[PDB]
Amino acid sequence: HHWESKFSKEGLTFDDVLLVPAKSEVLPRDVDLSVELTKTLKLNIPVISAGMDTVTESAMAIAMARQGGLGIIHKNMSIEQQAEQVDKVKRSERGITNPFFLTPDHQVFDAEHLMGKYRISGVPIVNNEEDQKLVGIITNRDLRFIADYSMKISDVMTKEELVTASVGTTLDEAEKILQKHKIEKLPLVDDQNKLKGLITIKDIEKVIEFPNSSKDIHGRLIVGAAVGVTGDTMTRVKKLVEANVDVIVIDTAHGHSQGVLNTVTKIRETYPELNIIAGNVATAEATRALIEAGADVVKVGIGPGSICTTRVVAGVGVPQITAIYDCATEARKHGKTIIADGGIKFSGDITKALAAGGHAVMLGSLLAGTSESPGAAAAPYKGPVEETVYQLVGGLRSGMGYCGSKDLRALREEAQFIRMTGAAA
Amino acid sequence: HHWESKFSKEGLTFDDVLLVPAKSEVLPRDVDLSVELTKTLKLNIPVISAGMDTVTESAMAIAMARQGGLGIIHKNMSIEQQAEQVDKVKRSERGITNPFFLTPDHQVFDAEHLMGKYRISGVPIVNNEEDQKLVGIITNRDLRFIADYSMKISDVMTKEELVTASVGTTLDEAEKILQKHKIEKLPLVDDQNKLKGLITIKDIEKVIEFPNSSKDIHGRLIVGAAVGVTGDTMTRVKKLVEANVDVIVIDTAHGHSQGVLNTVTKIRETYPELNIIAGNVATAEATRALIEAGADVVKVGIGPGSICTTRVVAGVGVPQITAIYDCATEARKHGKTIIADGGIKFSGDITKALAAGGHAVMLGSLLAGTSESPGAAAAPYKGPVEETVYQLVGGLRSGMGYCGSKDLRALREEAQFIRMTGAAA
Amino acid sequence: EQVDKVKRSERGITNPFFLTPDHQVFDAEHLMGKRISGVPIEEDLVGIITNRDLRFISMKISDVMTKEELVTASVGTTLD
Ligand SMILES: Nc1ncnc2c1ncn2[C@@H]1O[C@H](COP(=O)(O)OP(=O)(O)OP(=O)(O)OP(=O)(O)OC[C@H]2O[C@@H](n3cnc4c(N)ncnc43)[C@H](O)[C@@H]2O)[C@@H](O)[C@H]1O
Ligand SMILES: Nc1ncnc2c1ncn2[C@@H]1O[C@H](COP(=O)(O)OP(=O)(O)OP(=O)(O)OP(=O)(O)OC[C@H]2O[C@@H](n3cnc4c(N)ncnc43)[C@H](O)[C@@H]2O)[C@@H](O)[C@H]1O
Ligand SMILES: Nc1ncnc2c1ncn2[C@@H]1O[C@H](COP(=O)(O)OP(=O)(O)OP(=O)(O)OP(=O)(O)OC[C@H]2O[C@@H](n3cnc4c(N)ncnc43)[C@H](O)[C@@H]2O)[C@@H](O)[C@H]1O
Ligand SMILES: [Mg+2]
Ligand SMILES: [Mg+2]
Ligand SMILES: [Mg+2]
Repeated sequence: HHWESKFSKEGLTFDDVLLVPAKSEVLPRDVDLSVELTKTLKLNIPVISAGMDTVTESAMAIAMARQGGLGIIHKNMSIEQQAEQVDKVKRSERGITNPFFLTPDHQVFDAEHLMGKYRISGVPIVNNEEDQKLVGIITNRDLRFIADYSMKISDVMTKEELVTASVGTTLDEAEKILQKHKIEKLPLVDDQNKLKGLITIKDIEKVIEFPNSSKDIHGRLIVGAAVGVTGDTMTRVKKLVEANVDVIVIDTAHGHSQGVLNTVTKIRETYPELNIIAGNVATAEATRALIEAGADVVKVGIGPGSICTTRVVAGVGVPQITAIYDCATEARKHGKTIIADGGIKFSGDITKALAAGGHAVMLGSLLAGTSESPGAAAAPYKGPVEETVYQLVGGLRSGMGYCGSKDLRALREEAQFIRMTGAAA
Repeated sequence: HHWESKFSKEGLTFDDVLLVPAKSEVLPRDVDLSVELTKTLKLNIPVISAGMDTVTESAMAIAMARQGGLGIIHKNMSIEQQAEQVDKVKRSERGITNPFFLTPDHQVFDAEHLMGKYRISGVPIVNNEEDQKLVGIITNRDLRFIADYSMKISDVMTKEELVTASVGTTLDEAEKILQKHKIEKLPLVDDQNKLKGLITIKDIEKVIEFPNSSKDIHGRLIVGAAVGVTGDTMTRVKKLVEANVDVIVIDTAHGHSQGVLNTVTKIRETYPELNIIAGNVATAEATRALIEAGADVVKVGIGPGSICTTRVVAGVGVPQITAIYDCATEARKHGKTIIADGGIKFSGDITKALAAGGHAVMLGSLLAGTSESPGAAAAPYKGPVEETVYQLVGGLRSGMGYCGSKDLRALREEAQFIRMTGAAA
Repeated sequence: EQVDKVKRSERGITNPFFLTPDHQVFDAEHLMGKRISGVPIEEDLVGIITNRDLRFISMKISDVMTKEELVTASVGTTLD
C-alpha cells in the first residue's frame, strides 16, 4: 500500500516548535553541558564543527576542543595532509618541558632572534649547554632599556631578584607568584636548580579561559577526521588511526546506501575499538541500518533548511526536528547516540535540536567565516570562533534553565514542545 | 510517556484568532472597563504599564493611574530610590490646602518670583501672615499691564470685584463661577474670610479629562513596584510597604522556580494583606504553583511575540493566546486573576488577550517612547501616553461592542473566537 | 596659565599628580586615562603605581602598589 501512504507523513522543522517552560531548580550557569557520544568519546559542550573545507582544519579543531567541543578535519585533501592535521591537534597542548635557552656568552642580538622568530617574550639563561643551571632571564622590556647593543647578555639580563618555581607547582601558585612579583615569566627548576621548564602568564591565562577542554585519557585534545566511500578510504582511515584520531566520520550525502553500509562494517571489523560517526541519514530505518552495520554515532541531516540545495535541486528533504526525533527514537533502542547536522541558525535551534533527541549539534556555516576557519579568502568575517560558540552555548544554557533541565539527558528525555502555526512570522 | 507527548501540544497566538460578533445591546462608550484584580486592587481600565526602566517611573505611574490603569515602578534602582518613587505617586493628587500667599507689603518682584519659580499664574494676597485674611489676588495678566515696577502689590492687585468661594463648594460650581466671572482663579475662604485654599481652571480641567482615576480607599492614586528574587528584596518590599505601595510585583523571567515560590510565600507570610503579582509563567501548573505559594495575581508571558529574544536565544516560548487561556483556566479554579504581559501590538490584541481570560493587559514597548516614559534619550517619540492609551481603550470598547460584552466579565466568559489559517497575511 | 605652561615645558615635573594609600586603583586608572602612566603615592612618598602594575590586578585598593622597592633621587639630580 505504498500508493496510499505517499502523503501520510508530516514533518516539523525548527520554526514549527517552541520549548515549554517547566519547574526549574537550576540556573543556566549551573547546567551540565557534557555529553557522552560513546564510552571513549566525551564532549563538555554538545557542539561539533563540520568536516567542511571552509570550516574545520587544525586551527578550528583545536579551538573547538579547547572549548569542550569537537572538530572534524575535512576530507578535501590527500591522506598524508589529513594525518598531519589530526596529529597537529593531538600534539597542540603538550603541557614547555623543553624550554628554549641561552648562555651569558651569547650577544643580545641572539636573544632578539629567538624572541622575534617564535613570538616569544622571554629567554631563560643557563650557565652551560650541559649543566643547564638557571643564571638569568632576558625579556623584551629588558631590550627596551638598551640602545641596540651586542653587549654580553650577562650584563644585560635580570639576575639579582630572580624568581623561579619548582617542577610540579600548580598553575594557581604559578599565577600568584607572577601576580605578587609583577613578572610574566616563571622558569621551572629542580632541586639542583637545573632548568626544567617554563610557565608564562599567557599559559595561565589560556587555562583560565578554556577549563572545559575536551581531551583523551592521555591529556591530548580530541579530534575527528572525515572519510568518504572511495577506493582509498581504508588507507585514509589507517593513516588517521596511526595519527591517533579519536573518531572517524564516514561522511556521505546519503548514508543509507549499501556501499556506505559496507564501508562502515569493514572499518568496524578492521578496528573494533574505533569510534565511527556515520551519516547523513534522516529516517529510523536508515539509523537502524547504520547501527547494525557497526556505527557508534548516527549523523542526521537530509535536506535541512527551508531552501537548501537538496530541496531545490532534488526535491528531497526531511524537516530536521522530525528527522532528529525519529532517528533518536531508533538510536535509543540500540543505546547509540545522534548528531544533529544541518539548519541551526540561532542558539535557540540548538536547544530544540538537543531536546527532540540529538546528543550533539554539528555546525558549519555559523562557524565558516570565523577567524580559525580555513583560509583568508566569499565568507564575511565573523571574528574569533569562541565569540560565536559562547553565545550559542549561552542560549542553550538559557533554554535549559527555562526547561528545568540540569543536564542534557533531562533536556532530551523530559523537555516538552508546543507546536505553532507560524502566523505572526 | 514524556517521549511521545514531546510534540502533542498546540499553541495559538494573537494572529491565529479573531473574535466573533454576537448579539449586542451596548455601545462601545457604555461598556464597563473596570476590573477587580483583587479585593483591594481595582482598575477602571485593564491596562498596566510594565515595570521596565524605559517605561514606568513616577510620571508614568501617575499618568496610568489618572486614566484608570496602574503603573509598576521598575526595580532597576536602589531601594531608597524606589520607595521615593512610590511615595511620589501616592502624594501626587493631594486635592492646594496650603496655598502660597503674599501680603500688600511685598513688592511686585516678589510675586514674579513665585509665579516664575513654580509655573504658577496666581498669588492670593492676605492681610497678615497670621490672620490670613484674603485682601487681593495678583496674576500674570496683571503683570502684563505694568512696566517693570516694584510698586506695592496693593496698588497693583485686583481688589474691587474680588471673587471667592467657600470651602466645600463642588468643582462644578467652581467651574461655573470661573466661567461666569471670566477668571481662572478661585480662592477658598471660610466664614471669617480666612484664606483656606485655592481652585484654578486647570485643576478643574484635569478633573474633566481624568474622571476614571484609580485610587485607594483614602483617595490616593494606586501604584505598584517591582521586586526580584535577591538577598535584599525583603528589605526592598519593607520600604515599599512603608511607602504605601498598593501592590508588589515579584517580577522574574521564569516564575516557575522554587526560589521564586519561596520568595512569594515568605512575603505573603510577612505581609498577609499585601497584594502580590507574580510572574512570568505560561502554564497552568506554574499558575497553580504561584497561587499555592501565596500570589494574588499571576502574570502570563514566556516568549510572547513572533521573534522575541526568548524564542531566538533560548528556543523557549508559549503562544500568548494559549498561555493566557491555560493560565486563566487554572486561576479561575482558585478565584485568582491573570495579567497578560507580552506581545500586544494593536488595540485589537487587547480585546483578544482579555477574551481568552486575561483580567488586565500589561504594556511596555507601546508606552516606552511616550512623553511620561523615563528619560529624554534609542526610542522614537510617541507623544503623550494618554494618546496611546486612548486609542487602545477605544479599540477594546469597539471590540466589546461587536461581542455584545457590557463588561470585562462577559468578554472573558462568553466571547467566542474563530481560528484562522493566516492565508491572506 | 596657558602661556606659562608652554614656557615652562621641555624642562624634563615640580607638580605631579598624587594619591594616598587610602584611594582605590579605580581612582588611579581614571587619573591615568585623563595620558600619564605613573602616579606617585598626604599634605605633608610611600609608593608608586604605574600601568604595568595594573596588568597584575579588580579596582580593589591602591595600597597594594610598588611600596618596598622604591627608587627615588634628590632634587637637583641631572638628566644624565
Ligand atoms: N623559552 C621558551 N620556550 C618555549 N616557549 C616559550 C619560551 N619563552 C616563551 N615561550 C612562550 O611564548 C609565550 C610567552 O610570551 P607571552 O606570554 O606571549 O608574552 P607576555 O608575557 O605577554 O610579554 P610582555 O612583553 O608583556 O612581558 P615582559 O617583556 O614585560 O616580561 C616580563 C617582565 O618581568 C620580568 N621578569 C620575568 N621573569 C622574571 C624572573 N624570573 N625574575 C625577575 N624578573 C622577571 C622581565 O624582566 C620583564 O620585565 C608563551 O606562549 C610561552 O609559552
Ligand atoms: N498659590 C498657589 N499655591 C499652590 N498652587 C498654586 C498657587 N497658584 C497657582 N497654583 C497652581 O498653579 C496652577 C495655576 O495656574 P494655571 O492654571 O496653570 O494658569 P492659567 O490659569 O492657565 O493662567 P492664565 O495666565 O491664563 O491666567 P491669568 O493670568 O489670565 O489669570 C486669571 C485672570 O483672572 C483674574 N482673576 C483671577 N482670580 C480673580 C479673582 N478672584 N477676582 C478677580 N479677578 C480674578 C486675574 O486678574 C487675571 O486677569 C495650578 O496648578 C494651580 O493649582
Ligand atoms: N604624576 C605625573 N605628574 C605629571 N606628569 C606626569 C605624571 N606621570 C606621568 N606624567 C607625564 O606623562 C608623560 C608620559 O610618559 P610616561 O607616562 O612615563 O610614559 P612611558 O615613559 O612610555 O611609560 P610606560 O607606559 O612605558 O610605563 P610602564 O608602566 O610600562 O613602566 C613603568 C614601570 O616603572 C616601574 N617603577 C616606577 N617607579 C618605580 C619605583 N620607584 N620602584 C620600582 N619600580 C618602579 C613600575 O613598576 C613599572 O613596571 C611623561 O613624560 C610625564 O611628563
Ligand atoms: Mg611587559
Ligand atoms: Mg490669561
Ligand atoms: Mg608599556
